[PDB]
Amino acid sequence: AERGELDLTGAKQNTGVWLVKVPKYLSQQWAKASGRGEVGKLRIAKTQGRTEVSFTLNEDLANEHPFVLQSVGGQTLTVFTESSSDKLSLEGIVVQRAECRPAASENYMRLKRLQIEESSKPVRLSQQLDKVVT
Amino acid sequence: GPSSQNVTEYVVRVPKNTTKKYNIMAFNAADKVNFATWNQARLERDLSNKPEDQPWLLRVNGKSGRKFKGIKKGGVTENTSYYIFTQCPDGAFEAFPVHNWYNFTPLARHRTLTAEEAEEEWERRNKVLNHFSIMQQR
Amino acid sequence: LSEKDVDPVRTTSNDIVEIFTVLGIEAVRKALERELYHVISFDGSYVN
Amino acid sequence: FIQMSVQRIVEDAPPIDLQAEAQHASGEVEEPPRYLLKFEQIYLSKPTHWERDGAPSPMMPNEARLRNLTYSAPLYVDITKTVIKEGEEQLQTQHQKT
Amino acid sequence: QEKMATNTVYVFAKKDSKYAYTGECRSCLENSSRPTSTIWVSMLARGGQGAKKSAIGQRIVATLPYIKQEVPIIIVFRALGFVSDRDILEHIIYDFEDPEMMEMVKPSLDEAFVIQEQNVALNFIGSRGAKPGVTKEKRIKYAKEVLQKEMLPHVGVSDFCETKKAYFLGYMVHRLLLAALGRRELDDRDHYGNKR
Amino acid sequence: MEPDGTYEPGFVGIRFCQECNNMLYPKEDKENRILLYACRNCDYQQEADNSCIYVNKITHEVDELTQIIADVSQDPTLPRTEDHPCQKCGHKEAVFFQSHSARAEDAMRLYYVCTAPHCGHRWTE
Amino acid sequence: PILEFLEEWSMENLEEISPAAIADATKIFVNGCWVGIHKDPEQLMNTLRKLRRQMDIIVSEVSMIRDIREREIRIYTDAGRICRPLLIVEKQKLLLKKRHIDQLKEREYNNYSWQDLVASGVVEYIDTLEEETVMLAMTPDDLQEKEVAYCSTYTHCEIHPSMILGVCASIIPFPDHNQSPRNTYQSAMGKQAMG
Amino acid sequence: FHYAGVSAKNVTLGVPRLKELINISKKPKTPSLTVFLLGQSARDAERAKDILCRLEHTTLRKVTANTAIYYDPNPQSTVVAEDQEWVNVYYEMPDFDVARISPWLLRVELDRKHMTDRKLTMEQIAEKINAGFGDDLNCIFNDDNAEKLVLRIRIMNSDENKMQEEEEVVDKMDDDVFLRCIESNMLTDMTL
Ligand SMILES: [Zn+2]
Ligand SMILES: [Zn+2]
Repeated sequence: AERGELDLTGAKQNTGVWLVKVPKYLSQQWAKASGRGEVGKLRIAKTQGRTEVSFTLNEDLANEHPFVLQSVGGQTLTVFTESSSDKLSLEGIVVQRAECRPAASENYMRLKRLQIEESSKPVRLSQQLDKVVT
Repeated sequence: GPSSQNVTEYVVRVPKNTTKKYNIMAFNAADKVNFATWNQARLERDLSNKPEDQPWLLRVNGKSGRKFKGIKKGGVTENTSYYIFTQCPDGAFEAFPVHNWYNFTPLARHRTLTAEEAEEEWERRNKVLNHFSIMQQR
Repeated sequence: LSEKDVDPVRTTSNDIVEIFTVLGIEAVRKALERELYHVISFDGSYVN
Repeated sequence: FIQMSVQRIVEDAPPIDLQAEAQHASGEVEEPPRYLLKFEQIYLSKPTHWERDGAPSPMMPNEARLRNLTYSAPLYVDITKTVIKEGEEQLQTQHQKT
Repeated sequence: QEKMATNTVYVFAKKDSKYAYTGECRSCLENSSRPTSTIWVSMLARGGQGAKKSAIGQRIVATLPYIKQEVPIIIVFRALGFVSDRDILEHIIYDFEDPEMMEMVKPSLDEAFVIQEQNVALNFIGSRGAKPGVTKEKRIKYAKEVLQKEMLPHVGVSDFCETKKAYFLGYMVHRLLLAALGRRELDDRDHYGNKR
Repeated sequence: MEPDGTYEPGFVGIRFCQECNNMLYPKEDKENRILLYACRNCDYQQEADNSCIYVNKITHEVDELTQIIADVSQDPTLPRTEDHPCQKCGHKEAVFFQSHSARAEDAMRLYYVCTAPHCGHRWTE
Repeated sequence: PILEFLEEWSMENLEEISPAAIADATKIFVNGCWVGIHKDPEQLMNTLRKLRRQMDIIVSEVSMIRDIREREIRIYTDAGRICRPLLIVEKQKLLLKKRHIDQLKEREYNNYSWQDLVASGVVEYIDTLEEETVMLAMTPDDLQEKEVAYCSTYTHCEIHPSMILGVCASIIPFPDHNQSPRNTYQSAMGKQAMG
Repeated sequence: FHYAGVSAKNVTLGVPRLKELINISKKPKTPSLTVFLLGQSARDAERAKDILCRLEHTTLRKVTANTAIYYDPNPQSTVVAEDQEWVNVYYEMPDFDVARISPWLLRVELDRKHMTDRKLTMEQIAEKINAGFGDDLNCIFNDDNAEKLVLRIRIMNSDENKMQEEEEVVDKMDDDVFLRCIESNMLTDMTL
């Protein structure tokens, strides 16, 4: 037992978790939902030889996100945590990777373009300066 | 069975704050990691640069097990985000933000290469004339 | 030149440094005149 | 060049700081004075000429050729000086237009 | 004013010199720090120490900025932190199933063996470049500063894109090696596609 | 035996080390007639399979239906042909071209790529 | 913004992968910089082309090229590339129609202009690197003739061939009945003709 | 350029030749000799072919179809089962020092058309290489009527003196690697 030792319990329990890439507006809505205890629901529907995963947004937070699964045979991921109680722990192994994609296509772009406006717009050169004397 | 028309739905929680910060620990598949052998491990900040600005040093099963170095994700998720999705006993999902992504790679054990005493000099003479014997004379 | 069945009389070169080493200064005088003669005839114009 | 590059260059990466060698041979108690300067918004008038009087006027590109002037315009920038001393005060910042 | 284009790799023949082939890459944020441009990745030719294995036309080296002498590219990779050949070759070969290329890279790995550690590899680059001094550790710091800032600045200037930079070197070796098998045609010196 | 037997004894560069992942080199055991491959920086050694460790100049890895990736067929500037019957699918529309390689070598022989999704199949003439 | 769009679309970052497990993918470059890899270049290339013609990506400042025999896609947004306007032909026909011509004649009192014409996405600016990949047709005539001709794959079309001429070679009449060095000699003398 | 016969990647023409000639250049851009032939060789194509062959500076690298290096200590159990007949063929070829030959094997494959054009024989090559490197380089070869042309090479030593007297004045050079140096030099040097 020591401060430099890592807790392996999670690893030894074979705990599996999912890793998902998501677009900024969704993370921004979750940052606006703060911690109310819901942001929406995740739905998984499997067939005879096909499995389909998706997320659907909360009506309130809005006031279908399909998931694409990615091979994990190329890299091995687990997760560790750095507690405020200074006690490091290995929580589990990453058993799945995925990417959250938008369902809207072109309209979206405008939001993005609006998003572009939000990221890109401090005043550059932009306005001469008429004529000063002092 | 129902398994061929099974529909499942879970709630998603995103707590505003957590006592512990959340990290990724990533390994190459090529590295053939085996967590069953990880009887013990240590996790300490690296010492080459001699805290929150330095790479990580991972020591498993101490000096006998494997030793790895951890480097911080150089890229930044400015247009994306990474989240962990976890199942909870109540029947819902919890999602946690990735505070950092660290890339872990094997250091070597007693491979041993001084490369300082006269190896630079021996290189001037090097005609691939020898290889085993110089490593041994240490 | 030293090889069998190669005519040791007419065998010649467009090179001049080598003609000097093997055949000696008079042969260079002839060969060098010939090589200059040869570039001039090609270009079609005649020089006296 | 005017709309992006010039503004980009002065905004970019030359913030500067300066600090005298106080507490020399002795000192103590508090402050080795330090000063920080940073450049921001940039301004560019219409082309102007200044008569010997000092009176500024609208220049015309033909007038520039017959008298041999130089058809150019004056450039001005927002500069800030930013007094965060080693303790007693962190704010005493001043806006200029230069 | 017409110039030859920036931050793009070209593989061209230079049969008149000791280099069999060269990869030139002029690197610059013509809208960034506006410093300089350099890196050459070169395939050697015409030579033989005697009974080394001989064959000089696989002995790939790299000219770096500020460095006074040519250094083998594998040494630069080992200075970036990678130590295992498979990983350098993974950075290099992608397809993994080209045994021909693997033997082509093989003498460079054979030359690497003396500096298999990062620190000494850095010190090697230091001695090849800096002024002679007993400041080994400082010399390593200087060497580190060159590879981070002065090599391929258009790839990055910070720790945070030091790994990414290693992928780009592998692309410069790959592109060079591709021209040397003849699987890819050479880049013409005077194609406007390569000018600004 | 026969001269028809292909020439691919296994060129083989990598099967590198299993421990430190560096390159293996041949080395002798005069005692058991066995080749071994050893990492130069560690004590690991293992026997080789084939006695072959190097070959040079197949002089004809004609490379006629390899490396030429099938996505080449989407290229609009390559000549589509009415010349029919891909040798796999019952559809024409082969895209064709010379050499495409600097060992051009001197080839004038055409290479044909079927362009419909049912093949991707390639073949020389 | 180009880097942003690709990152949200599908392009995997270089550190997200192990090369020996995904090296087969098409490579992506932005101003000579290797940003990542992609497993479907034809759709993405088609989409980027669709955006640039839709004005979501700055047309005059962005070139986009696919080199299919090396399975990589480089895009350039740098200054100093020479590019020219060309017509976009699709389905083996012009995308520009007579309705636009009557709209252009209308400008004597209409505010409709060349910029509107580019936004119709019937013309694109094509730089020399990209000009290496197009199948450019000399005239609409040839593009019609194609039913008997060898090529039926055109992508762009010349707005007119005499435009390959610079200012001084343009003052001179019937230049093609001139033996070619005569055209160079006039262009010089043209600067010396006083007026 | 003036197209003529087969040649004409020949003799620099004009002012560049005037500069080349008048400077007394040590390194002309295109040096040549016009060689004339005598006897039957002045009127027969095949005779001319024979003299040309003697003149043509061919090196073994130009001639070789292929090379391979094999690990085979004892021939009488060859790793290449098809080679097994030469072992039947070559058991009496210095039968004592099969106990001395190195277990590293070099194999060369030759093209029959290219070997024909030089009108060269396998015995002349074996004798040329043997004479150049010395008795140390132990060479044997195949039947000229085989459909595959092969040269089989091992390396021998001086027997008596090599018993690890001090540490073997070679500094333990790898023998495969030395065999590559033989292959490097054997091809690049041998002026058959
Ligand atoms: Zn090893
Ligand atoms: Zn087909």
